[PDB]
Amino acid sequence: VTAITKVEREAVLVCELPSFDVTDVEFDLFRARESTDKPLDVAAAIAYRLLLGSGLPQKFGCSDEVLLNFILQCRKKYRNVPYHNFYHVVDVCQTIHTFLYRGNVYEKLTELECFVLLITALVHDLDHMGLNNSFYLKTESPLGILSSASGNTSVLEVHHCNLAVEILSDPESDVFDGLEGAERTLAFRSMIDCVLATDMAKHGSALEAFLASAADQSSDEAAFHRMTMEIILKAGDISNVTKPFDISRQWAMAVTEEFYRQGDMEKERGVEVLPMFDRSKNMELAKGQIGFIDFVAAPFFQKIVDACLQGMQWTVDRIKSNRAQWERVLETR
Ligand SMILES: COc1ccc(C2=NN(C3CCCCCC3)C(=O)C2(C)C)cc1OCCCCOc1ccc(-c2nnn[nH]2)cc1
Ligand SMILES: [Mg+2]
Ligand SMILES: [Zn+2]
Repeated sequence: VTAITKVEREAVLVCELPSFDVTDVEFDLFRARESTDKPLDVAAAIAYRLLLGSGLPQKFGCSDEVLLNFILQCRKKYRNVPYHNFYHVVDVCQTIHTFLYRGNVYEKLTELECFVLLITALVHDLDHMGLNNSFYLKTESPLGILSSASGNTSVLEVHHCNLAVEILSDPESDVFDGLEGAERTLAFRSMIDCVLATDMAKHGSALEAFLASAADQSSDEAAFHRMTMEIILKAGDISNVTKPFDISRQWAMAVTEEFYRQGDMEKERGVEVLPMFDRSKNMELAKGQIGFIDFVAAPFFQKIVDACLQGMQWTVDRIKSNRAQWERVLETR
């Protein structure tokens, strides 16, 4: 429940981000982290600039100070893990900004829905420990038992939602405190629906529902809006392969190390270790990126672009050039 101090706020406000354009599709968060000995302050400043530059917080009665308090309460609940840390959720926030404003998806949503999506990026992985839903269920960890007894197998996504509600229950960090009645309800419900939809076990069914709503000129409007928000948070979450090859590769190194640490702990517990979680298989980075592109990311981006989101064509183009580059790594090995 512990309030953000003036000194914590000042450490973010001093960062000027010289030579960076946080609105650009080629923005490099790894270069921003290396540019300073306070990468946590720079990351918080990127999020702050993105939210104020949208012009949205101003319109919904969220002060500069409440916005920065929210950003810093989110930052305190991320852990020192290789991939699911504060840098991932700031990356997802920046990426969604590009999808809304460079890919023109803002045209499909209200200003409130655009504001909720940028805020939801920063809560969507709160208190991730670098272990996936499967780890908690296979090991019968206490959180796994609660999820099973409770009837919801989205172990981590329900936990993230719980900590988001906690942050927003204090007016000093409630970016939605300017709303009342149906607008306040829509902000909380849409945020929660979006976080729950990031569970990759629901990937196929969430994509098929969005594609069927987009094809139907008589789809319920409220339902189309909600599904568009869910698909944009999902797109940000699997956007690593849509970036400049070097940025893409650094993300792939970070996620591989997190997977390998999970596999190490599964060996110690004596439970099943999948091949891509096992250090001993020594599986090549190139073959793993090509597989992720072919079976997950290329069909996802191509289908949503063709169905509805024409302005995001650059994502399909960049996945194509990244696949070709991984093929040159194999051809020359
Ligand atoms: C920068 O890179 C990556 C970024 C994110 C991921 C993820 N991955 N996951 C998945 C975990 C388990 C796999 C299932 C999906 C979800 C996440 O939750 C997340 C964390 C989204 C992964 C990144 O690197 C990828 C490494 C090899 C993956 O390789 C493959 C191959 C083949 C098929 C495949 N074949 N047939 N059907 N699927 C899938 C994946
Ligand atoms: Mg997640
Ligand atoms: Zn995520």
